Amino acid sequence: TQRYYVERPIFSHPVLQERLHKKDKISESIGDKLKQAFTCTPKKIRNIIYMFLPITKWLPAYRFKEYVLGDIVSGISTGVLQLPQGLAFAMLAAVPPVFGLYSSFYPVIMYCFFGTSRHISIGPFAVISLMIGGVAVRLVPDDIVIPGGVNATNSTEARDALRVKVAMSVTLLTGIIQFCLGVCRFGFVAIYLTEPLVRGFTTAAAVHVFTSMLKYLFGVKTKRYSGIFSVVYSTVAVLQNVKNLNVCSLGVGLMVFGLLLGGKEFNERFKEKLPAPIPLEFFAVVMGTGISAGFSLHESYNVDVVGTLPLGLLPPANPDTSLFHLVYVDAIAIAIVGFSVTISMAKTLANKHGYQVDGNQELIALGLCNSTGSLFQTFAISCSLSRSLVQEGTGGKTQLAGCLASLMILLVILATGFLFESLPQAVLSAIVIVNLKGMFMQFSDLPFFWRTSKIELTIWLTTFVSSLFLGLDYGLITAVIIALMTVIYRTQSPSYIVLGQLPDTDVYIDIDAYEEVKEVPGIKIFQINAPIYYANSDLYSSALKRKTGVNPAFILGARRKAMKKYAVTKSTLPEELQRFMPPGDNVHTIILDFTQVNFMDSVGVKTLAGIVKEYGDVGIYVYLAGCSAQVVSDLTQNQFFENPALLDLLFHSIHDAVLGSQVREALAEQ
Amino acid sequence: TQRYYVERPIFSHPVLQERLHKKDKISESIGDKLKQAFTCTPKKIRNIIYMFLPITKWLPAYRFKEYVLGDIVSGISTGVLQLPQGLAFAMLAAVPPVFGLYSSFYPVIMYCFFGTSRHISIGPFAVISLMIGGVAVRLVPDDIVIPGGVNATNSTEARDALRVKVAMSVTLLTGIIQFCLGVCRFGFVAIYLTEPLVRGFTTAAAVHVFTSMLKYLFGVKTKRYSGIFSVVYSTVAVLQNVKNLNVCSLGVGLMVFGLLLGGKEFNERFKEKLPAPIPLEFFAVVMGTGISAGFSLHESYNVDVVGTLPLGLLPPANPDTSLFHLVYVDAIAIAIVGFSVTISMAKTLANKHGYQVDGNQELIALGLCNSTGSLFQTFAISCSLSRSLVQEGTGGKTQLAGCLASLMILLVILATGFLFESLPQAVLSAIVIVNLKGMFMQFSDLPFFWRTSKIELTIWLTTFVSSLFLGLDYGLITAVIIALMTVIYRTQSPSYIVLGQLPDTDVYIDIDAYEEVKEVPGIKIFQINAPIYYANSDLYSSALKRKTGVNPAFILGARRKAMKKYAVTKSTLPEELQRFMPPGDNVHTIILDFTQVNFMDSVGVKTLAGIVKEYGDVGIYVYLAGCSAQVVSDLTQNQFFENPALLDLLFHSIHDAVLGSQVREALAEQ
Repeated sequence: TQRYYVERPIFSHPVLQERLHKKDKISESIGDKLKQAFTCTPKKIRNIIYMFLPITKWLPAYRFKEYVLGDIVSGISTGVLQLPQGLAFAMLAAVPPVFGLYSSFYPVIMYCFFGTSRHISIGPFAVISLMIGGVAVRLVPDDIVIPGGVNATNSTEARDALRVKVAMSVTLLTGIIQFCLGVCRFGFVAIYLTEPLVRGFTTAAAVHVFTSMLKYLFGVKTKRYSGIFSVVYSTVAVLQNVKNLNVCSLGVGLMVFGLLLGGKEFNERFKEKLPAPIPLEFFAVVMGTGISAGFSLHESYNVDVVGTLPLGLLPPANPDTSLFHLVYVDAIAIAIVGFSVTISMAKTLANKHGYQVDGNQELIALGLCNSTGSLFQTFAISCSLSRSLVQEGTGGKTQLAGCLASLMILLVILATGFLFESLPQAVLSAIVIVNLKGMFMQFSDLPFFWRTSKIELTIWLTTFVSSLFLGLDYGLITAVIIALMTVIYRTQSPSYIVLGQLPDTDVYIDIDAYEEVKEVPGIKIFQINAPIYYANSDLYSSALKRKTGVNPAFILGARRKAMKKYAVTKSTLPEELQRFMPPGDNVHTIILDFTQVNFMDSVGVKTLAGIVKEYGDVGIYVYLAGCSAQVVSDLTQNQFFENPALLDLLFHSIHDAVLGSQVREALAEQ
Repeated sequence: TQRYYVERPIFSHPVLQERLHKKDKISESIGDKLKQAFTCTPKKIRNIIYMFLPITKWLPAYRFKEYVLGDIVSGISTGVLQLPQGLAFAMLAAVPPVFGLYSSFYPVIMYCFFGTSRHISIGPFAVISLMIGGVAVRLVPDDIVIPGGVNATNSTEARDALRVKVAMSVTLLTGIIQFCLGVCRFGFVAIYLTEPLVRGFTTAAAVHVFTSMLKYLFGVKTKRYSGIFSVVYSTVAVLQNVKNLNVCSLGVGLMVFGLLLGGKEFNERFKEKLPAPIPLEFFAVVMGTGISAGFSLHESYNVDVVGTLPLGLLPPANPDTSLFHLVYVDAIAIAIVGFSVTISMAKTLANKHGYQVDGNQELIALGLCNSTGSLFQTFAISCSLSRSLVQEGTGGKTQLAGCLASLMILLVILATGFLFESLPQAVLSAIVIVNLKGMFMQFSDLPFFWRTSKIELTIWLTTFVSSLFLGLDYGLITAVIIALMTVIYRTQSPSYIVLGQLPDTDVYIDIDAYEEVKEVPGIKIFQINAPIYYANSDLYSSALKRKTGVNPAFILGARRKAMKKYAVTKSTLPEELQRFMPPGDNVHTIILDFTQVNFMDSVGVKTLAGIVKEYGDVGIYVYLAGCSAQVVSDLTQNQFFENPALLDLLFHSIHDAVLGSQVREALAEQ
């Protein structure tokens, strides 16, 4: 009445096809399509190095009057937020702290300068140290006693040294293989991640690390389990030794943790420009050590010591590798887990603002930095989330924060060792607990997922359980596999609607949706909100017949019953208008859309041909409207268009198909 | 001019929404939605047993005058086509022939009577015996010598007995677990198969079995390899021992195989009602044994013997099972491979004619029959393709053919043992070779696949290589995994077209397709032939901007350049009509369809919201036409419709979106 005036003559598909003429646009030199490129232009090398290292060009774009102060306080904050954290990681992997310091210093350096993300923090995940601890336990148990001359229970040195050697070697190989699979531009490829996966993974990891660090909170090193229910056995040991252990140390650790929680409460009471997350952990540790020295704790009550730092010189080196023909199992397991860490970190540093970075070269730089750091006495470093938020909030121009963190790393490691020699383990315990309660608290998201959907919550809980109760690597691989297969499941269970012609209109919408809709008699309309593949063809045909009610098999069954009762594209009706037919319907033509369908396969083509030919054999038309050019080619390239009329029975528009069908029906009236 | 008269006032989405009213159709008793069912109707139990065993009802539907003769000659043929085949399988698994006979008799019986496929043959695949041989080698090598009292190299008895015990136990457990995973109605589930997978699998299996049976053609049992390149090592041994071996036996075997091939040629010269595939293998073996007895072959030249059958009584039994806490590896491997065999056989006996059978109960019956046969001294039986074609060609009423095959199995096993005692191995060699050359010959399909597509041929060759050169179970699992992930790849790389308004029409087709097409200025049209998921969002946005040319990031870049040069749903243009703007385009609105899109995800919703909001911030309209009800709900159920105008900016029709956009543009003219 207002618009939508079409009034167009019938143009199904092939009238359009004949209406227009083809293009060619054929490019030459199919082989040397790019050999003509690859010039010696200085701009070419210029962009090559900038996409490799544009530190040459972040120089002038840095003002000072505010950027300097912002980046420096950011560096102070990130250093204080990595040092106890990095040391806790080195302890969770059961490594002498010197290697934690090497890691926190040098790999951070060459990767921060070899890093394209503008705001990006640096700091390993504890899950790293988890890999080390678990695989070391699986390979080096805690009862390894090869006589060396100690003549007592003094194997804590050689065993730790060999474990650390294995760890550095495998971190080397993992950085290397990371490079190896990143060079193929797979930064463009590795995207196969979802937020429920990462969320459930992180939560399960949090529970695991909580359970683990409980032990170092206690002080009684019972045993370190690995594998199926490893955390469960750890808890069992905790419960068995919950009694008659170092109890005063436990009590003081928990009370000081509660006190720092209360301080955090007071800080969170008002958080503004002036309120900042102070390094109160320094106050806690210094007060604890002052009381211990004033009240004889380690020397009398034998309270815990984390590390030991003398005053001297520690030159670096470069050790060798291990027997890969046997350590390949751990090599590959840690390779894929390192991949997972890298891609997770990339995704969480991914597009957040207008600034854009790359993925493949990010990977390359990260893997090379891992390998080199391992050459220089280091495990695999990472980034984090809290430090990242800190740096982005204050200043992330290139890497000033990480530079500052590294320089304070050097400050502590180089000269100051006697004050920074001892440490209670409960210190790092409470530190990581406070660092992680934020991601811990994800209870109010549960009904949010529930009301959100079912498949997504399924994936989230599945990755959670398979990463927590199940092991580590097999668990995460199975989580990924399920994440993949649920896509197929979603494509396998679509939602069907039987369209009905809109009242006094031309649009076709589902009949049983709003109840104020008509439908054209003699015609059945089907729709799919799903593409077609091999795994979804036959259940398709079945469900289609069922929800359409019509069944050509059952049509023939009714025909058989009628025949007992009185006892080439299309076909006709053998019935001579008697009472034997069930007067249920009068349908003459069949309607199906594909405007939603993506593609088919050989199975899809075959089943389509079978169903359409048998329906024509029934004597009922089938009009498969909704093809334009692409699916048209997809079908035609299949070996089934023998140029039938079917080759013409293509409808670019459902409405056009409707109109043509009813027009030819009126034509049949003679 | 003829039809397609619409002339309808503007109805985007929500005018339609308000136009109609909802339905309820709420069913009661969400818990006991079926407890009201489950009656004691005799018809209910009647259909239950018929869907379990309708042999009660194939009785009257069987005439005799022609059906009897057809089914009897079919049974004769299937028995002669299983007996040498079944015995060859028992030998390939390295089993005493008695168990091959038990298998060919009794499991065939209870499964043929417990089988819903009307025309269905019975006969194990050789791949079965391949599983047995390979896993036995991996577990029981050929050098197992535990002293029992033989005081010589006479371990061929105890070792074979233990291997056969392991084989029967694992066939038992596999039938059991088959039952276990079939009871969950997973016959409705296991469809995840494609013809390229099965084709490449079958071809690789054919090559493997060819290489294997070459050894028994030679006679010199060098060694039986297992695993990576196991066939390769087998070939290496063949080449090393190609010399100075039993050469006269080899020569006579090959010449008689050539002679039977020539007989097959003469038979294939004319094949009609009278020409039938005669059991000429009987002639070959009887002439060979007559010459051997007349010319002293086994007794002087030591020609090969396959079996040994005395004259006596062999009562059956029921042995026990194995230590699963250790044999679980083989248990599971053979469980999944048995699954694969079952589902392949079901698919090849699947819908071929109007008759319909079930899948889950088929599985259940098959697994139970496997378990019971193993309880009665038997491996896992199967069906085949040549015997199936024979039975369907002549007669398959229920199972008369398999019954006949079993009764001749009993005939030979029970009384006739002295004549049917010895056998040359080359007999079964040539038998299986002739049985299998048909599927061997698949060379002319190669360019057929090539011209067909690339992904499908990729899958076919991949399953071929991973099943032939690679091992068996890991190879097939990886083949399935790739088959799955290539679906994601196809969904990841769709084909984009920039639609252009049809000349003097209302339809919108790609601009650079036919070159006789116009396009509306000030408007950009995008289309996707793909649904939306997490793994395909950002590469989407990138490719869309690129192939549209437009880039809001680069739009802002041009804005920055212009600003240097002169140095809330939608937005406006800050430009004051100066020369700084690049006069490349004049686009004001953005067009995208979703009539093809299936679904999105949280990632998809988020990226859509981001892109549309930033485009509005640019000052350029975006109209995402093509939503009806379903995707409408999919979006609305997401937590992003804060009831913006966007909640109304939904277009059920692309043409309607076009018309509304141009109308409001003319409205802007004031």
